[PDB]
Amino acid sequence: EFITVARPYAKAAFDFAVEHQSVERWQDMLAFAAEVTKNEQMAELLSGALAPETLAESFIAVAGEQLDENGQNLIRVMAENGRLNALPDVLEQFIHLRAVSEATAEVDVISAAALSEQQLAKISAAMEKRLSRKVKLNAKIDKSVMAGVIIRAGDMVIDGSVRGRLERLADVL
Amino acid sequence: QLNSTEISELIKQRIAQFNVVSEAHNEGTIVSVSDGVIRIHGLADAMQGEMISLPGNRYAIALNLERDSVGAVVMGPYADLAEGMKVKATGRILEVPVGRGLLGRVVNTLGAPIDGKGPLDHDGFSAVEAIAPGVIERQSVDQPVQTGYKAVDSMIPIGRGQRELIIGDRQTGKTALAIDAIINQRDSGIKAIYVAIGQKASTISNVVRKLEEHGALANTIVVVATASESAALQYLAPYAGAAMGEYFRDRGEDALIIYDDLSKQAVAYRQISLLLRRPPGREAFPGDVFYLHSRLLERAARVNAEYVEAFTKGEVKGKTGSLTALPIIETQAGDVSAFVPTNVISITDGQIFLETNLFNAGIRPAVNPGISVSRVGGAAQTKIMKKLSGGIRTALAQYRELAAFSQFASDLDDATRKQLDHGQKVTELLKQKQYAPMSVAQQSLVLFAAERGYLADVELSKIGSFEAALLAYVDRDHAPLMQEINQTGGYNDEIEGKLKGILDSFKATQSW
Amino acid sequence: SRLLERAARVNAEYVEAFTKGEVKGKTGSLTALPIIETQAGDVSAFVPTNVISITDGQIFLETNLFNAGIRPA
Amino acid sequence: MATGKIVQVIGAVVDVEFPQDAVPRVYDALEVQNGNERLVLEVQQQLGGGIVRTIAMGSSDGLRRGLDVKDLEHPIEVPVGKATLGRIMNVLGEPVDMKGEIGEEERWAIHRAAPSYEELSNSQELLETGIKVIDLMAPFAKGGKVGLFGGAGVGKTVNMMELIRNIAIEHSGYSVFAGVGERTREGNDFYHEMTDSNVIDKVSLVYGQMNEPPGNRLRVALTGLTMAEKFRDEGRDVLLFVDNIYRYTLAGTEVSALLGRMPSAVGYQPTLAEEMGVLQERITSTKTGSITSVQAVYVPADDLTDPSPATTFAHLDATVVLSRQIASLGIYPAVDPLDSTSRQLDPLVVGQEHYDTARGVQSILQRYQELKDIIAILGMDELSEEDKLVVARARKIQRFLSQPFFVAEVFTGSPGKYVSLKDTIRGFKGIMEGEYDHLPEQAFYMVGSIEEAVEKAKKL
Amino acid sequence: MATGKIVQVIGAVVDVEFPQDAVPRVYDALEVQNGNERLVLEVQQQLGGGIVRTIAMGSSDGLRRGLDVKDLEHPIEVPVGKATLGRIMNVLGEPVDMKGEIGEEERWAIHRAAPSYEELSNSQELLETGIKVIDLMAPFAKGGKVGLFGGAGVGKTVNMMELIRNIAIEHSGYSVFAGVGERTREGNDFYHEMTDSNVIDKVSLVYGQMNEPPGNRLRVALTGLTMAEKFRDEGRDVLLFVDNIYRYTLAGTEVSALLGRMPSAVGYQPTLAEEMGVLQERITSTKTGSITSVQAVYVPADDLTDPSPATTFAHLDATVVLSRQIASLGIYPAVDPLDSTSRQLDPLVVGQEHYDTARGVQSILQRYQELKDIIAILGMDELSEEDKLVVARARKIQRFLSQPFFVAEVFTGSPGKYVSLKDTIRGFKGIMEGEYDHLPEQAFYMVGSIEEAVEKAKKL
Ligand SMILES: Nc1ncnc2c1ncn2[C@@H]1O[C@H](COP(=O)(O)OP(=O)(O)OP(=O)(O)O)[C@@H](O)[C@H]1O
Ligand SMILES: Nc1ncnc2c1ncn2[C@@H]1O[C@H](COP(=O)(O)OP(=O)(O)O)[C@@H](O)[C@H]1O
Ligand SMILES: Nc1ncnc2c1ncn2[C@@H]1O[C@H](COP(=O)(O)OP(=O)(O)O)[C@@H](O)[C@H]1O
Ligand SMILES: [Mg+2]
Ligand SMILES: [Mg+2]
Repeated sequence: EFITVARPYAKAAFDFAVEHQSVERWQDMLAFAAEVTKNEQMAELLSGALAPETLAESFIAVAGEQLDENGQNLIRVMAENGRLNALPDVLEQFIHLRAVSEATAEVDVISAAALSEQQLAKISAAMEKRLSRKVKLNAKIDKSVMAGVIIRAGDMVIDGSVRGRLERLADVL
Repeated sequence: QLNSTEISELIKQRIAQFNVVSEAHNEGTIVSVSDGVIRIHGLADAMQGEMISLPGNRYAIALNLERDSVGAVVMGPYADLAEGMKVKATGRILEVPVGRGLLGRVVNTLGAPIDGKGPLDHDGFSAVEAIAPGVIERQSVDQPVQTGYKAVDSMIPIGRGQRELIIGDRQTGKTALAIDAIINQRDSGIKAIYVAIGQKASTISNVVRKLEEHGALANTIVVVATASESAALQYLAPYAGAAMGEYFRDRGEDALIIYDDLSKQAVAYRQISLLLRRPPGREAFPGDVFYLHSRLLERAARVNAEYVEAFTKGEVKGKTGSLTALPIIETQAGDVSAFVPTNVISITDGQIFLETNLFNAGIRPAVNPGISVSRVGGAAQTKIMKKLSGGIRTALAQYRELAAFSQFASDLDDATRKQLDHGQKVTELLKQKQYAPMSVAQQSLVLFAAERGYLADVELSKIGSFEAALLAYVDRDHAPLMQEINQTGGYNDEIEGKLKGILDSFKATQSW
Repeated sequence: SRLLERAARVNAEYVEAFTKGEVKGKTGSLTALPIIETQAGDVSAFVPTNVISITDGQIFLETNLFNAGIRPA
Repeated sequence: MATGKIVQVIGAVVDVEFPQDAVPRVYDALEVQNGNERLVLEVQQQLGGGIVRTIAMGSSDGLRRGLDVKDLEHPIEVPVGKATLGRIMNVLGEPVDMKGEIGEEERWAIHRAAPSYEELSNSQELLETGIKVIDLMAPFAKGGKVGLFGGAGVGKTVNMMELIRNIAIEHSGYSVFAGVGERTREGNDFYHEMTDSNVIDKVSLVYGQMNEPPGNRLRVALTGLTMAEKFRDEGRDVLLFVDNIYRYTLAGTEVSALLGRMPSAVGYQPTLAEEMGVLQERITSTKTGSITSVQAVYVPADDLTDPSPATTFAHLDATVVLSRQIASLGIYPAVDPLDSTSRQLDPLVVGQEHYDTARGVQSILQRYQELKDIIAILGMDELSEEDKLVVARARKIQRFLSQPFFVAEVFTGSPGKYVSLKDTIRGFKGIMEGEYDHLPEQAFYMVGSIEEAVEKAKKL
Repeated sequence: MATGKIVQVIGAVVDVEFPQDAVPRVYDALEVQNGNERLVLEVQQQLGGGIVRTIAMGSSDGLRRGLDVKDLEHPIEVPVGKATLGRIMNVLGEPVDMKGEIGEEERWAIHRAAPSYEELSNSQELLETGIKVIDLMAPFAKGGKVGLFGGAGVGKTVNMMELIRNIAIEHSGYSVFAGVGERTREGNDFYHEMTDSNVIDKVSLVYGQMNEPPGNRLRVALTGLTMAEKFRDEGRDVLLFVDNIYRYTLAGTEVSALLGRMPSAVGYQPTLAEEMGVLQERITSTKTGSITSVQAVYVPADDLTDPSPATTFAHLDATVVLSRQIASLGIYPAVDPLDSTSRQLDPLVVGQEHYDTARGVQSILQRYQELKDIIAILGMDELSEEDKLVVARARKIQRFLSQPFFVAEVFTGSPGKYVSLKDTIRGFKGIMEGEYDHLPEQAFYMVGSIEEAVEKAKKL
């Protein structure tokens, strides 16, 4: 795992994208590179001890949909350091940074069944009061909850599932 | 998975345009600062050993040219520096100001004056790091360097172009013997240099004014790197002192240099090496350390006249130059079976070992025979001193070992009452007070009067008054010969008769 | 250990099975005499400790005896 | 306005991240709100990318990541001057006594360079301490370092209190006492014994004891020293007591290990001889004033070759050894005159008469040391007629070394005496060269000048 | 032409990047224009990306990264054969005296395989040296290896100069001397001794003295050994003197960490024993020619168990161990006879009388060693009247082992003595059986045969 190596590159890419008003394009560009990083043949090439320069050129070629500023520079700098396998994380970090500056939170909700869209809108407005961000709910239908909902807002979690209450009662006994 | 000093805004600069080399190769930026070691980014033009100029007026020495950054050490107070400071590469390999005009000045290891007397009248600059003259450019050391001391000049003779280790425990007269040699060298044309390494400033100030009192300071350069100062200054200081001595050497003159503790230079270099994370060896010293002292001390050399001609472009035709080094080493608890003492014993020519037991017992200077040697030997001496002093150090080697073994009584008294009274009489005669240098004439007549028996019977003691009378009686009346024998060093049966006539006249007339 | 534990005496049934007949009654043997060098007679070193732990016995040859003339020491 | 963020916390080491341009310098002090209490961090290294690695001058527990850190633009600063006399402070210059507040007019940073070469005093001078044994056998250079090697019970504390008293009353200086890495019990009882002797008004105390995080035990000595330096600039002669410099070395070793640097000769930090010299080089005489220092020294495993003693002895000018045998004899101060040493016993430095007087006393005592052993097995009457006299003079020299202290009256009642150097030279010349043979040995015991010895013999 | 670029410079080691289709092999030479000079690099490793790690055969200062380097496609090669006899050469085979170019017809790569096993030859032909202890205790044969072990200042070089004088002048074949990391002063004094003795026409000289950077010291032993191998293959018999082999391994230790290899037992490179054996195994006699060799082997800190001495001991045939204790006595040659040995000290090779004399000398010197601790505590009087006789004889033996040397004729005034094997066994056999029990110990110090000791006894 290489969160720690991806942090500098993500921060540099984002801090550059706001100097040139193209965060939205950079995100899709990094997502394209992160997908090319996963291929079975390309992952065999990245493991191979080619010279950083020719390995970078062998990586530029498979992605022409890329700015001069973005691909031909970021990919080369990451190749000189041998960091290209970090791209899937440089993406996620980038997204996160964006969500930070845009004052947004990707709250996740989990339930045994669909919510009434009044429950869910109340959840949105209430989390937006609990936090200080525009929330973006996404639901999951997990049956083991059976009733109630889990609201996860990053490291904070609120558990109202009947299974959670049952197992807590199990440990009050 | 670890980072390698690539950081957000440098990556952003590379993002702006990959070929940032379109910017100047002449400069860079500090990236980190830790314990006097510095990491710099940029400086594509930097070359190893180069002086890098920092904001303010400070320099760093480029030690490492790595894939993307330069590792350097700061020659001064480093705490004032911070990330992002712009830094410029002077295209100069580490160089110190040098010249005859430095004589009588006290200067930092960079040749910045430290007395209050203003700027330097230096001749030019010379590289601090250099490779000593090759095997074919040397010449045999065959000229004396007389010291003040009767013991060393008789037992452990030093010649112009020799290297003499002065090794001993703390507070045994290592500095006293070296500065008293510097004092004796004035009025003999050989220059001197004193390099204080890791010394406390009160002591350096004391010896500087003590050299000024005796008139020696006008003859000598003093290089000071006190105990408070950055380790890069301490280990670089002896190479600057050698770079100053080497100028006189290459101009066909004579110079003498004292490195006032190589054993602190080694510790400063160990600090610099362990801060750079290099694997240490025995006693945690780096593997380099022998190369550290060797490349420094082999520079002290005597060169033939063809080398002086080829160097000075013909200007000095037909004179031979030399640099005479006397490094000091301090050893814990008197053992020489230690890594750094044995390293320097392996490099230097001779060895003066000063012993703590003798020093406490009042035998000063405490030159321990048997362990101390001169690998140049008699060729350094004036032939009078050579012929008179013969083999006495080996005689004392056995006299010491036998008086140590035969402790119960003076049994088997064949001649041991003569031998051991002679060895006591000689050890008592070699004792000498500091700052009282004896000319070669005075040493020669005293050692003549001692060595071939003429006073082995009279264990009167009272010896110091007998000598102080003898040298006055010959100075005032008996010997115009003093001016002659101090000039020629000649040994002749005619002069032996002249001197033995004086010896019998004094020994008959004066009851000590 | 996996080198030295290969020196073994082997019973007649192992020999008779290994050779698929053609030998009977006889026992096989391999005897190993490893040699180790110690620095100034210290046994507390690493490799001397391991090999002294593995083997069935030790013949200690000492320089103080060898110098005195007791040979083999 | 706070600008940094805590990014790591590992033991006492805290990493904080700043904007790329606002990075603090090396020895700057930051601070954090650790709950309600504020906490001070001293920077130690600048890492890449705005990260800065610091050591906490306090308890590290309770620190979150992401806490706001405020960058003070200067190093640790402490109060200085007269205002600090009689107080007790910690490293940060905060009163740990409870007498309220320090009304200092000025504050000084604890980090600075030693005096320049042209600034040192172009002279060498002695410090008349007023104690016979020290003034005779181990004189003090004004601006020198002195080691104390005795154990416990030997009266070390009373020696320090007598020095604190004499440097103030007879001279006109002050004193600073820096207790680094020592028991809290001893500092408490030392404070009580100094206030019960009216010397507390003349000494300023700083404490970092064993119960303190490493950074406090590291920087307390520099706090004490920078107060002594403020006294120096005023033109005075100052005494600085370091209650155990070996613990300063050992706390530097602990901090070095925490920062992750490679271990040096015996596990000590690689920067040992620098960290020691950076302290000991500020204790010098200057052509405005002077700081003399008395440092209690501890030798690990009784090894004078260990890197810590070996580095400390390079700096010491004098060495006073305290022995329990001399105390069992009821002789105070219990200074051992045979092992006590000073490099100022140089006949050119102190004069021929003083030098030869000290050498004679020492020779007499080390002859008596063997005659005592002969007596112990053969009886008194085996000694020749000459030895019986050197014994009679040795037993008198050995007692003229004792002295009454102004601070020891609570034990002996005697008014206490300050003896000038030339007067003890006279007295020991007398006793040594057979004069004053005609009075009993008890006439010398616990007395001042030798005229008081003859008058006591009269009364006796 | 120039096809590669520098990408790193760490002290003595340099990293160079090449196209992946042209990367050099693992011992090729490379060339760089360092300022105005020409610097040769020897490649030690192939890293992955067309990069290559090399050691600089010269001063590394002044090297920028990004310089162009030129790929010489052959290893380092040195002149060899008759042409190289009366001359001094660099590690690169370049002439270092001021004479013209070398007139060689052939050049050899300095990295070569050792001779095969069926090609070796072994000889029993005892070679006589003037030195009583060396041939009595550790006699060595023609075509064997001699090694001199000692700390610093014990006599290694003076003894090697005596061996050169006593064998190498009254010897027919050519000779090779390699100075590996020793003093240039001694190399100049040797070269002028040879040239003023008109024997220089037979002695090829190579120097890589202790002022040179690590690469020259590392390779210079291999380039000297190549010249010895060439003279061996011509069918001649050759003398090879190596003035400190330890420096070869030390230069490897200095380089080893920079090449990225994990340190071993006491710091040494992991490859210490292979680096040493690859050199040592090819200095051997074969069926076409023989090399007789004397190596000085410095032992650091006098520690005979340091890995480098310990791993060197296995290679040699005769090992002479010098010791500082005996030299402190002044008994030169300071051979320890209880540690020196030879392969040739067998009764079938040497003969029974020699073998018995040498074993008796060892036996009584060992018995004296066993007595020394009880002599130190109790004193000699307690010994048996048998024990005192073996002590007196062992001490007389220790004196008679000393000998004056024609080369030590400038450290002492005594004339040098040459002692034949017959006279030394005749004297040691005489001493052991007590026929000289009446002479004093000083009669044996620094004499030749025993008939000089009987004369010296008369003059006391
Ligand atoms: N020949 C002598 N006779 C009398 N006193 C001497 C003699 N030589 C030196 N001394 C004195 O002994 C003391 C020790 O000498 P010095 O301080 O030079 O020793 P050192 O080994 O240089 O000290 P350090 O190791 O601490 O640098 C000094 O006071 C010096 O004056
Ligand atoms: N100058 C002196 N006069 C009389 N008694 C003394 C003197 N110095 C020390 N003592 C005695 O020695 C004792 C030692 O105790 P203390 O000073 O507490 O030892 P430490 O300070 O080493 O712990 C004192 O309490 C006192 O009884
Ligand atoms: N036979 C001898 N006579 C006198 N001195 C000797 C003798 N052998 C060795 N020495 C002393 O040994 C010292 C160093 O010898 P050297 O060969 O240079 O030692 P190494 O080379 O082992 O360091 C010289 O000063 C020399 O005087
Ligand atoms: Mg000194
Ligand atoms: Mg040698």
